[PDB]
Amino acid sequence: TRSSVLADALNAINNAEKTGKRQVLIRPSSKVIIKFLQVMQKHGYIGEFEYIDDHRSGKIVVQLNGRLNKCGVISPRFNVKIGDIEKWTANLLPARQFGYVILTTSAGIMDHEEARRKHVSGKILGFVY
Amino acid sequence: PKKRASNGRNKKGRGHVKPVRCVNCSKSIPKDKAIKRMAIRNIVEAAAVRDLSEASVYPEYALPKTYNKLHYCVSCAIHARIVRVRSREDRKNRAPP
Amino acid sequence: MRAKWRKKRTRRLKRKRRKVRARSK
Amino acid sequence: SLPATFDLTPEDAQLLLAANTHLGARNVQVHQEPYVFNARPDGVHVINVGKTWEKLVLAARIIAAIPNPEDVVAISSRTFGQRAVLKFAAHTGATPIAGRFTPGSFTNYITRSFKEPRLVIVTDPRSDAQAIKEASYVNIPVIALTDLDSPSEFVDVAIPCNNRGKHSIGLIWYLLAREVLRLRGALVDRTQPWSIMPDLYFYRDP
Amino acid sequence: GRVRTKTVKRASKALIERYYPKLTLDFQTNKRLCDEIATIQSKRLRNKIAGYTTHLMKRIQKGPVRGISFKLQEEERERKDQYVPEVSALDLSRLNVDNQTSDLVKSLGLKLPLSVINVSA
Amino acid sequence: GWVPVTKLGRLVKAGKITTIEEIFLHSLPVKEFQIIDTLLPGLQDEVMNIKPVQKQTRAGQRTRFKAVVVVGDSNGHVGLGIKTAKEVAGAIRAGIIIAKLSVIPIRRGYWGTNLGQPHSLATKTTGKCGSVTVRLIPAPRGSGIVASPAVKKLLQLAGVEDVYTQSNGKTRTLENTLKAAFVAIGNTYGFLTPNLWAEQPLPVSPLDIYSDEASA
Amino acid sequence: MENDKGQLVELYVPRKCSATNRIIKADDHASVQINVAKVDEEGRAIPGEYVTYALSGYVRSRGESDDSLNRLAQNDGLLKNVWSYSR
Amino acid sequence: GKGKPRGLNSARKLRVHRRNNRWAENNYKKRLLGTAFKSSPFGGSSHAKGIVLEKLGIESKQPNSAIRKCVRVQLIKNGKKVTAFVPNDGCLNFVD
Amino acid sequence: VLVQDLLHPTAASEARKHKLKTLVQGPRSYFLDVKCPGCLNITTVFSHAQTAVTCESCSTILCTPTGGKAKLSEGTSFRRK
RNA sequence: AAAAAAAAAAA
RNA sequence: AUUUAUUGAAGACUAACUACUGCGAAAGCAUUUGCCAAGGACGUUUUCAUUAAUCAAGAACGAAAGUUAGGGGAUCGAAGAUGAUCAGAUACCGUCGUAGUCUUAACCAUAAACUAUGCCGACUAGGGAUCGGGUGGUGUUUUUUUAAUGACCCACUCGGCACCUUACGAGAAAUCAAAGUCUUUGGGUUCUGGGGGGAGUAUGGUCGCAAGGCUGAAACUUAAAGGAAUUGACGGAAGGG
Repeated sequence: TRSSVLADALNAINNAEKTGKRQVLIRPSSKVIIKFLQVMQKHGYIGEFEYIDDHRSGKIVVQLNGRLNKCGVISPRFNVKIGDIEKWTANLLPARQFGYVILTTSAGIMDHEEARRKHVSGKILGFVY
Repeated sequence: PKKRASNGRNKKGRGHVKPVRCVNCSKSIPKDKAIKRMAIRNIVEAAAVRDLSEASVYPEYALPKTYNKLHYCVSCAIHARIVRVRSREDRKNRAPP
Repeated sequence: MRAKWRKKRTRRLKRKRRKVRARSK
Repeated sequence: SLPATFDLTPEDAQLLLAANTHLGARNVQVHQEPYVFNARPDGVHVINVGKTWEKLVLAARIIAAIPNPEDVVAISSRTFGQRAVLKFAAHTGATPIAGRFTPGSFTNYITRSFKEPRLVIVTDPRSDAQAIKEASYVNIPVIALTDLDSPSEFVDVAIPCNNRGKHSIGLIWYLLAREVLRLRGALVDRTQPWSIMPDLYFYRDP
Repeated sequence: GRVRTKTVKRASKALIERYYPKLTLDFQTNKRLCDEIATIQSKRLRNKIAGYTTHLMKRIQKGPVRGISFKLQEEERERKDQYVPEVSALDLSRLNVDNQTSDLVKSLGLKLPLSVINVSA
Repeated sequence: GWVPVTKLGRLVKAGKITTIEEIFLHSLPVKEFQIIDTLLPGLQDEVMNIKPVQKQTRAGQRTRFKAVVVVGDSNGHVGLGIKTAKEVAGAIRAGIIIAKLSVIPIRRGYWGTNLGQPHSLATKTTGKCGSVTVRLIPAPRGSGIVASPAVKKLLQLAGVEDVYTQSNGKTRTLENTLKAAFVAIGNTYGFLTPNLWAEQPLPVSPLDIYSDEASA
Repeated sequence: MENDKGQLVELYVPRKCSATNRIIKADDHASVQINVAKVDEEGRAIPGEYVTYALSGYVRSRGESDDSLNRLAQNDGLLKNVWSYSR
Repeated sequence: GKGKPRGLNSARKLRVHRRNNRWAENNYKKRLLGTAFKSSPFGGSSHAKGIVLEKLGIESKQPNSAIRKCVRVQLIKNGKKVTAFVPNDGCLNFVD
Repeated sequence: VLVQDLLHPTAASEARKHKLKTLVQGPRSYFLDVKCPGCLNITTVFSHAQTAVTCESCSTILCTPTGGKAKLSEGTSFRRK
C-alpha cells in the first residue's frame, strides 16, 4: 500500500508543475520530506511551504515557481559510496553543471556537491532538477 | 481488433444474463446483446377498419391493438432490413431516429 | 485446419497409443 | 490604476439589466467561471456585471493599444451579432467577418479573405470555434463573449454575458465601441452618453 | 436535360449584378443587349445566357436572391439597417428584477429603481 | 522579384527585421523561404535518402517519391523538410522549402568548465516520432558526434562538434529518426535551467512597432 | 549563459509565459503577446505605453488564460475585486 | 511497479528469474545442454575429416532450378553419414 | 484553477466538502441538551445517537436512532450545545 | 431466406 | 386427425416489468412467502491499536458438456433412424427420437472461465445522468386542511455500475481518465513471454473411475509468421442511381 509517502509527494509535485500550477497539497508530511523541500527551496526550485499540524500526521502546502522540471525519488533507497555518487549523477542527471542528487548521510540530508565538500556518503533517496 | 467498447452489448458489471431466443431462427442469445424492438399495431389495418366500424355494433368501440416485444439476433435482423450497418463514427451513435 | 479439430484428433491418438502401450505393459 | 471615472454607472447598469445580461446560463456551468453571483432559483445563475464592466474596459484598453484598428477583427456567424459587428466595423477600423469564416482565412496566405490580425473578437466561441483554431495556429490572442457554459479553451479575454440574448449581444458591442472611441479621444466627454443607439446595434427578423 | 452550366450561371450573375437598371424580362431584347454588351462566340450560348438572366430577373421582380448584390439592393439593405426606433425600448416603460438581482445592486451600492417580482420553482 | 504578402516579409524586405533571433523570440509564423534565404544565406542543403511510395488502383501502381532534406548553418541553425511528389526534382525543391520554413534554433552548451566557444549541447534531450526515441547526451571535446551517418550530417549542419547518442526503436525509418532528433534539439531551447531562471521585461513586437510600414 | 570571461553566448535568450515562468519555444505557434494600453489624466489612451503579458499554448489550451490574465491584471493594479486568491 | 521487485533484499528472486528466462533464450540453452557435443555430427568443432561414400545431384529449392553437385561422407571419429557441398565449377570431378 | 489559496478557503466550500477531505478533518456532528415535559432533569445527547435515549427520572423517551441524525420525540425542547 | 464446386507454381 | 370447449396429471421454466440498472471474489444470481446465517456501502466526537499490501508451496469455490449411483423423465435434443436437397450429403432444412437436459449424494477442476487490461496505494481535465446511504433546504404533493413519515425537486457529499467530450499526456496505431504521471527511464508486489512451426507433441511424474487435467522437452525444419491501419480489387453485403 502507501509506502513511499515521499514518492507520492514528489509525484504530486511533478504533476502540479506539469499542469503549470503554483500550489499543491501534500500528505502526510514527514521529516525527510521537510528536509528534501528545504534543500529544493534553498537552491530556489519551489518557493515557500507551510506545514499544517493536523494532529494525525501533518499536511504540507507548497508554493511553486516554474524552475522545476522533475523532482524524483529512488526506491529502493540505495547504498552509495564516494565514486558511486559520480556514476549515479552521470546516469540520472541531465548535465554536469546543474541538477542535484539527494542522499541521507550520517551527517544529515544534503545534495551531492555538499557531500563531496564534506567527504561523506550514504543512502541515495532521490534527485531534482 | 476491438470494434466496440461495449463489445456487442450492454454488459458492464454482471457476467451472465440468462439469454433468450431469437424468434425468426430460434437462436439463443443474451438479453443484453439481443436487438430488442417492440411491435405495437392496430389489429386489422387502416384500410379495413372502415369496413369493421361500418359492420360493427357497439359504435365507436375501440379498435384495440396487439402488443408484442420482438427479440431478433444480429443475423436475422440484418436479413430483415433493420440495424443494417454503419460507418465507424455513426456506429458510435446510439440514439434512434 | 482448426485448432479444435487438431486437438480432438490428437486426443483420440493419445488414447489409442495409451491402450496399445497397455497391451505391451 | 484608473481615474475611477471608468466604474459602472447606474445608467449603463439600467441598460445592462434591461438586456438581462446578468441572466446567464442554467445550473449548467464551467468551472473556469467564478463570475457568478448568488445563483437564482429556477435553476438560473447571475453574473457580476461589475466584473463584466471591468473586463470590457480591459478589452477596450487592448483594442486602443492596437496602432492600426483594421488589424482588429469582428467575428459573428450568429444572426444576433452580425449587425452589431458590422456597426462596429463602421465606427472603427475593425475589419469584420459576418456569415461564414472561410477556413484558411488566417492561414493559406493566397486566399482572398486572407487576414493578418493582431487580435480577434468573437460573438460566441462554440459557433465561431474555427477562427480561434486558426488563431492558435498563427499566434493571435482572443476576445470572446461567454455565458457560464461556453468553451473557454484557446480563449484569452472572456466577458460573461447572456449571449443567448439579442439585446445583450448588441448592448455589449455598443459599450465596447463606445469605450474604444472614448479612449481613442474621438468621444470627448466620459460623461457624454453617446446618442448612438443599441437599437441600431441590434438585430431584426424581417 | 435542360440544366445549365457554371459558365452560364456565373455570366448571368455578373451581368445582373452590374446591369440591373437595364435588361428586362424579355428574352429577345435581353439577347440583343447581351451580344451588344459582352463578347460570346456562339448564338446558342447567347440564347441560354439570356434565358437564364430572364429567369433571374423574374426571381428579382419577385423577391431578392442569394448570392446576388447590385447597387439598389445594397442601398435598400443599408437603409433598412440604419432604421432605428425613436423610443429605445431599453428606455424605461415603467423596472423588474429578481431578489438576487436586488441583492446584487445593493452589494454594488448603487441607486436604481426596482419592480421586484418573485420567481418560483 | 519576391513580392511578399506578409507583414513579416514586408518588414524584412524593408530591412527592419534582421535576425531570426527576433523571429524565434516572438515565436512568429513563417511562410516564406524567401525570408529565410534573405536572413540565413550561409546555409547548406542535404538530401538524406529517397524512398519511393506506391498507391494501388485499378491500373498499375501510382508511385510518387518521398524526399527528406536537411538544411543548416553550422552555427546553431537547422531545418528539416519532407515532401512527396510525382517527380524527384520538385520533391527536393519543396523539401528544401519546407525545411527552410521549419528552421529552428539550437541551445549549445558545455560538457563542463565553460572555457569558450561551445562544442556540444547543454543537457540530455530526447525526441520521439512513432517507435523511434533518440537521446542526445553532451560530450567532451574530441569525442566527436557518435551517431549514424544521417544524424551526423544533421548535427554537423547544426554546428554541434561532439555528442553521444543512445537510441531505441526501429531506427531504419529515417523519417522518424530525423524527426526525433529535430524534436530533441528543439527541446534543448524548450528546456529551462538556472542560467535562464532570470526574469526579463517581455520586449515588444516588431509588428506593433513598424505597423506603419506593415501591410498597408 | 556565457563563457569563461563574460562574452555572452546562448543566442536567443527566450521569453517566458508569465503565469508559469515557463519557456516559450520558438515554434509554440499558439503562444501570444498581449499589450495593454495605459491611460493618463484624461482616460484617453497613450500610444507606445504598453503593459505586456506573454502566454503559452499549454495554458491557452487548458483555457486558464482568462483567469491567469485576470489575476495578473489585478496584481498590476489595472483591475479590481474580479479575481480572488481564495476560491 | 513494473512487475519485477525492487526491494533492497530481492536479489535471489532476480537471479532465479534470470536463470529461467536465460533458458528461454536459444544460445544459452544450446551451450548448457551440450547439443553440439551430443549431436551436430562434429564434436562441437569447426572442421572434420571424412571419407567419401558417394556423389549426389541434389536439386535446388524454389524459386530456382539447379543441381548442386554434393557428396555423401562417413565422418570418422563418429562414424556418421553426412552430406556436404562442393562449391565451384567442376570440383566434383576432382573429388571422385 | 492553476492558482488559489489552499490555506484560507471559504467556510462555504469547507462545510460543503466531506468531513475528511478538508484542510483538517473534523466532525460535523453536535450535541444537544434536551428537556422532556414534566421532570426537567435536563439531558445531554449526541446528534447521531445509535440508541433510544431516555430520561433517568422517567423512562419516557428522548430520541430514536436512524442511519443519520437521530429523530427526537415530538414534544421535546432541545438546545444545541 | 432452391441453387451456384474447382482454377499448378513463378515472378 | 387438426381445431374449439371443460377438467386432471407430469415435470421443467419464472416471460412481459427487464434497463449502457442491482448483488456477489469469480463462475453466477429474477415468481411469492417464511426460517437461517452472512455481506458491502453510508452514518459514527465508539473501540483496538500497525495488526497491513502482494504472495511460492498449500487450500476453498469453480458455466456447460462429461462420469458413477438413485429418483424423475414434460419439452428440446449430441448419437441414431428417416423425408428431401444436391454430382454426392450419414451436412445444412423437415419429422421422429435414446443419452442428456432436471434433482439428491459424489467425482471431474477446464472455457473467447474476456474488460482478451493482475492486486494495493497516491496524483493528474472538464460535464451530466444513475444505484445505495447520509446531510441541508419556509421547496411540491399525500394524509388528519395541517402533522411525522413516505414519494418527488434543488444543492452537497461518500461509495458503486458505467458513460459523453478533448488530448496536456500515452501509444505501432486502433484507441486509452488509464493503456497517463516511463530514455527527465525506480511507490510496493505476484505471475508470465523471448521469431515461427514441430508441440502443449513424446517421455517421466503426479491427480482422477474414466474421459482427461497439471507439469512438460528434443530432434528436425523455416525467413519470414504476426499486430494496427492506408489505397485498391472483390463479395452468393447493404444503400442510391
